[PDB]
Amino acid sequence: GGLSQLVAYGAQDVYLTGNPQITFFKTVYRRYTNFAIESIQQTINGSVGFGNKVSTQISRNGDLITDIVVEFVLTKGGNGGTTYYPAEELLQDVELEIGGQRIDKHYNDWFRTYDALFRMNDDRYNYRRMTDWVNNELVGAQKRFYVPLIFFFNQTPGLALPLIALQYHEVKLYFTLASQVQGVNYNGSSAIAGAAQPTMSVWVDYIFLDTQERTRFAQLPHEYLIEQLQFTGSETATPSATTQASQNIRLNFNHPTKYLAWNFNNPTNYGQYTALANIPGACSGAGTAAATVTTPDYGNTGTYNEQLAVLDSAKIQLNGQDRFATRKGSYFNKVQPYQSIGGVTPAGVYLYSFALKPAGRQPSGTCNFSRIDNATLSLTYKTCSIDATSPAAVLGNTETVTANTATLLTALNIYAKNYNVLRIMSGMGGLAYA
Amino acid sequence: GGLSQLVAYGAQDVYLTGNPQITFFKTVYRRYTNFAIESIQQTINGSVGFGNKVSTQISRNGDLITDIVVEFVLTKGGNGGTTYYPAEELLQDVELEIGGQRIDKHYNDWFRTYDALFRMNDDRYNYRRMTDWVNNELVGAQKRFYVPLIFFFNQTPGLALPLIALQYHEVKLYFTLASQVQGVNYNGSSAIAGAAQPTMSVWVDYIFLDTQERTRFAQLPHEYLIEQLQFTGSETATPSATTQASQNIRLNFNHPTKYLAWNFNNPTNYGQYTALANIPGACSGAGTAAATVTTPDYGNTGTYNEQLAVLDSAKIQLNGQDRFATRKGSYFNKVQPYQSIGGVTPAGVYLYSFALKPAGRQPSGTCNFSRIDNATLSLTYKTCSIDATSPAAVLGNTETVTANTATLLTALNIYAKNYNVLRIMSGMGGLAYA
Amino acid sequence: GGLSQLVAYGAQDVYLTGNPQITFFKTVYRRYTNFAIESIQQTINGSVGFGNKVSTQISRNGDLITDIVVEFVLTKGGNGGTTYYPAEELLQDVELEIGGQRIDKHYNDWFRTYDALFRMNDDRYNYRRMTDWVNNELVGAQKRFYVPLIFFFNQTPGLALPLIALQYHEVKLYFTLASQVQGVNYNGSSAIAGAAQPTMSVWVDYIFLDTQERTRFAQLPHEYLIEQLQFTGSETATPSATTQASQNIRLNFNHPTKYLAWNFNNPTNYGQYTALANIPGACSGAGTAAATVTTPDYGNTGTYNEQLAVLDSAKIQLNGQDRFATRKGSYFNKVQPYQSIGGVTPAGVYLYSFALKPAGRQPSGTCNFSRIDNATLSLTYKTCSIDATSPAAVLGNTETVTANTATLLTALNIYAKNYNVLRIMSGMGGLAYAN
Amino acid sequence: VGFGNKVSTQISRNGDLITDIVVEFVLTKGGNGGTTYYPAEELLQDVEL
Amino acid sequence: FYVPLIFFFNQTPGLALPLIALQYHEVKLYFTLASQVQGVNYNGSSAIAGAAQPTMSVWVDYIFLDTQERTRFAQLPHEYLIEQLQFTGSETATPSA
Amino acid sequence: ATSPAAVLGNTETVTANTATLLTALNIYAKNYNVLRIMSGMGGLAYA
Amino acid sequence: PLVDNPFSTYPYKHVITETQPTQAKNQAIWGLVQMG
Repeated sequence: GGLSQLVAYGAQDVYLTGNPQITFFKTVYRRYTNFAIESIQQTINGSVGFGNKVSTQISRNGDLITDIVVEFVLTKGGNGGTTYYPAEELLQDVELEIGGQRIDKHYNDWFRTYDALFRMNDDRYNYRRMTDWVNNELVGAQKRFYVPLIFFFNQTPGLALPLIALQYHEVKLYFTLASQVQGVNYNGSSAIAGAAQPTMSVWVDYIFLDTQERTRFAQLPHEYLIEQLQFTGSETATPSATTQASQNIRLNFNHPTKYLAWNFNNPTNYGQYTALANIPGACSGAGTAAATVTTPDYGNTGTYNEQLAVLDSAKIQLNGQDRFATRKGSYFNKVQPYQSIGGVTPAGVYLYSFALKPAGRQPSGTCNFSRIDNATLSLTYKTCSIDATSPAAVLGNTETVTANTATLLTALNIYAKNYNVLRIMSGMGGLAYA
Repeated sequence: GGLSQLVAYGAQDVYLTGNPQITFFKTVYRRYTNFAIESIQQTINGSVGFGNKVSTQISRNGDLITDIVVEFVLTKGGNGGTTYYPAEELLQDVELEIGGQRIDKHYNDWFRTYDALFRMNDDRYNYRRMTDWVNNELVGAQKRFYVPLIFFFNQTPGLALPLIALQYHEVKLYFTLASQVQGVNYNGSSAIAGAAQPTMSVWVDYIFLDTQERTRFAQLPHEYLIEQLQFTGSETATPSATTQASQNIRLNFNHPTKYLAWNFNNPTNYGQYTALANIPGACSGAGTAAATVTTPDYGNTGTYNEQLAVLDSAKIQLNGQDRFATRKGSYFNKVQPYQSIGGVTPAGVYLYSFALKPAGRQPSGTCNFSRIDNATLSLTYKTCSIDATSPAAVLGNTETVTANTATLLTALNIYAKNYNVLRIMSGMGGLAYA
Repeated sequence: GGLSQLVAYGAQDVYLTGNPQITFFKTVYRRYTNFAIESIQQTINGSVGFGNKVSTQISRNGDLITDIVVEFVLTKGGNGGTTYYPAEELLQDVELEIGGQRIDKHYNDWFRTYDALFRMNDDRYNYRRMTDWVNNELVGAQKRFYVPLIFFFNQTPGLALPLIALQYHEVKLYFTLASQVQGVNYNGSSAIAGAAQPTMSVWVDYIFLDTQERTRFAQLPHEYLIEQLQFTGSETATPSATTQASQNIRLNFNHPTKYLAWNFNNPTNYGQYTALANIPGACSGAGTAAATVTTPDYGNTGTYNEQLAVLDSAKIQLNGQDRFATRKGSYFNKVQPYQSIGGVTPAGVYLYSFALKPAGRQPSGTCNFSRIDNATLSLTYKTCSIDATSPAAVLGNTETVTANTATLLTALNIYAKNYNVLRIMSGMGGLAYAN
Repeated sequence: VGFGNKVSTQISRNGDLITDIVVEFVLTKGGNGGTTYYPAEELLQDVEL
Repeated sequence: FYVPLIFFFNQTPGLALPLIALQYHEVKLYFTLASQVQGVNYNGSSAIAGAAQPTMSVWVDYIFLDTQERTRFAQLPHEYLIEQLQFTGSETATPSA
Repeated sequence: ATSPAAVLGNTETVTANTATLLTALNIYAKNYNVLRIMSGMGGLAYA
Repeated sequence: PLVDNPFSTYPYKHVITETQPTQAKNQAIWGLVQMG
């Protein structure tokens, strides 16, 4: 029985159980402060509608804030398969400002990129359920969507923003709503007659602190090591059926960077990071007579089909020196996520981490671009000679080629997630570094 | 290369690497008390069978106990698609008693609710494999099921029950077996002629300690922070096709609570937390001419499609005051789990946490219901006007409505998980608070 | 609102928040040593090709090493559905050598068994994406595969191998490539005409330490607690329609062990741990006239249907004594990993843990086989009476029976994952324990 | 109690020391003479102390 | 039927198990009953229709000691030399014609 | 085995063709150990 | 921890002060209800 194993003891056990330090059969729980959480609706100023800019000022109902969820009500302008994360698309961007200072700013594409790299398993599925229609809903269906924000204070209570310690500074969220959302008010370039304007509401989760903790937050200075997103849009050295396009992109980045992330995309179709093709999930009508490689199956815009991705290879140069040996696009798409995050990244989305664990909150190695005169991302594209309308050509091809619909992925989005210091003192706050 | 990153050092990095305290590249593992684990079968008193009660005393074979699995052998009384988590359904409830004191109790519905909220990804899939037939098994098939228990000591080594320190008190498990199990001995209300009675066995995983640790457990007092389930069943306000029914349920709960959870269900059909409809998986024969929207596709009983959920909105009141602003049923179903657990919750199952992390062992904010003279859960139901037999109506509808078949969701189960302390001393013990 | 809860403080809150020790709203991150990670391509000696053995010396391109990823380029020799983790199958094994001493070794089957037990969810899927063709690719398709290694230093920075502290020892990786890979150069036993030889490249991720940290690593002695794989292949007592075959296998294992793992398989078909059958995915052509239960649907080689698994029940005997009561094979397939790992294990793969958390690095309980002179794995097989070509028989059967085709699972692989100590001193290193 | 069942007994303190133990079984013949062989012994598949 | 057990204490009073000296330990006998018994519920491989399930009763013969012997057993430590049975099953290297 | 002449008139080194039905082998060993009883509890001296 | 509540901790107080066989060392009796 179990005793027959305990008796099997000797020298090789000393390293494991001699002079024991711990047990596994008794947990010490740590007494904590007294607090409560409440979801409080914010007032949104400005007219809500497609393409409009609206904003909200966070109220002082509680002492600290964490989670923020933006609610939207959208309706279907067509049947299942016509939308793709439409609430994520709708929230074109969100800017976080404290005391008039920009702390951070996210874009719909960032939310898509972030999700592609950092969410997973049922978290990812539940996420999709909060931003899209995933049960084959039909035209006219109404749904409330919830878009969680991903600012540093929205990911951990550990970085809760001490609004209580910001007595003289207002905190605002500026939101841009997309001019168009696929399958909601537009179908490709065509407007959808009768489309409703979205209903919007912003909820902020407030932490109510008891007397001793509340007093300390209100009076003491604070420093937080927080995350920021750096982002610029670039034009892609568009692939050609005749050759391997190449490009050297100066990266206007600064600060200790945890990771870079990027994608190539068709700016017309939100979330399209791959070339279209006549294979079952790669285009509108794929597999039948009506198939076209000019329009995606929006409900299946994202894919793991690497052959439709357009990056052959890439490397990052620092001041002219390769930071690492050139690796294939597939490294950045499949391996980096394996090595550092543990989820699965869809084709067309790439990651390169400078951190051991980029998905966490503890710094684990950074590349400080504020000390790098010239940071450049070098890209080599695949030859776009594959006839996208022919599965034999799409599915039986080689490593270095892609579909001719790859020429549509003309946009390149390069992101860098970095660490800065948020300092709150004597009722004011903002960041230490520019 | 890598060296060119290390040199890119500046003021911004002081908060990450100035005055280094730790490294990432050298781990010292903690030495621990030597132990062994043995899985030992208990003798079941009473009589195993449908509708019968059985019980067992946990033998003092080892020193501490953790994991417990109840095994069942069930046979299929019909084909694939006729059962739904039948081993979970069969084990109607389990009561944990120490020295005659009730410590805790779980219910088949709780196991289902718990699962819906806290298990996830492949943990959830494997769980389903251990309680159901998921490979399209056919009538007459026989299978060994394993139902892990979910008492506080069955979740972590950290709460191992110090059976050795409880000499004066027996530890017993009482198990109620359901009178009927769908697809095993009954098909809806109809008994299945020739159905087999279940075979049952209870296994306990025992921890064998070394000399020094064993002695300390036997002689020292122990205080284990544990979690308990509180539960009562309620009738729902009759959902109606004519209006939005509402209900105010007194929250007859006590103790610091990590979270409340609830579901609405059809008491006839185990696991049915939503309405049925003529859309694939939403009823027997759904999607075709033979569809019956009053009979579920048992193998696909649950769903993530809220359109079939019955709760429009809800709030919790404490002493008549709002705890938080009214939020939609979809908030409790999708967002609370996102924000606090990270999994995906099936439609019809709702969660409201008071804890930052309700899925963990460590307390992180609680609602003390022993200090709320009159807590109430306020529920607003959807209008049940949708013709369940017409996919156009079922799938193209609005946020505030549901299926006419949602009026069958007459039962409501409200659960709460709280924190108590199990104290053991001088060979005896029990919970510190009632 | 939140305040009406906050204010309702009482006696039962004292054990949670009285004399508070921690908060959740002020995380202070630890300061750490500065470092950087760089991917370096290794030079592989020996011709890479099917059946060849090649090797590389880990280059001296940094101070510590962690991840190792082997890249391969394979070309489909047939259509979608004809391959199963072919890059995993291709890498037959990898042997880790330090100072000329064998430290560890992994096998293609182990990679499959390991994955079956320890990877999960989207990690498992992404893993599959890096070793197989998962988009219904067609013949002639070319893909680069990435097969990460699973040596102790490839799992955590904490066990990075200190090449910097091994100034006098070479560290080498020996790679054996399979003579055949299903759906790439062979289809069952038949060679595929025109099949290409694989391209291969080995990548090692190097850690560049700062000056103070590097110096300490270079000069100080180190002791690492590391995980090794023990493995031998055995003959499965032939399963049969007429009876319940049984077998007692003496286990030639040593060292503190976190867990045992095993599988039964058809050695012809990589990854086949279950019987073939005419049910969807269980054989080539299953569900139609061409269904043949002599060949698997390679793209769906594995399954979660225990009815096709051979093992009925098992126990482990130590020094002649039962270590635990005999449990069903399904207990070792589904419960063990539920309780100890948290993922899902496919049919035909079994686990028995001696550890509370076998998937981790912390030695949370071990069985020391160096103190167990007579360790035996005792196996009882199911009766192979079910006609694999008839779904009614395949799917409607009883707990103690399986497919007639389960008789083909003639190979048994038994693994043990144990803990040893890798000591490094004065520029050299090796293991503390031989047996 | 039944065929294939697993049962157990705890010996209570009904005296000071224990010696002989006899397990009684009541069985019927499912066929004629010549069909059984020490069936109560066969029935007692095992016993663990 | 009366099946005697053959554990060491079931063969001689000399090894009578002193239950009163075991104030903290239970003594249990676990039994496995055969799924089939020849000529009772099965005839070779064939089940016998209508076969009855067994009735079971376990009888233990106790020794009652007078005061001095009783006291010594409860109080004194004891060392019983006892028998144990070791057993494993094997596959027979089945002979052939 | 079906022919008494063959069954009963045979040699030392041979047996019945039906003897191949005896496919299971049971090996037992009876040994000594010591059952110690002290302070209300007991057990065997050797593993 | 453990603020001494008087109405909530009454059954736990009844279980802790309940009599148990805490004096059965070397005492030979025919009782002993499976004491641990």
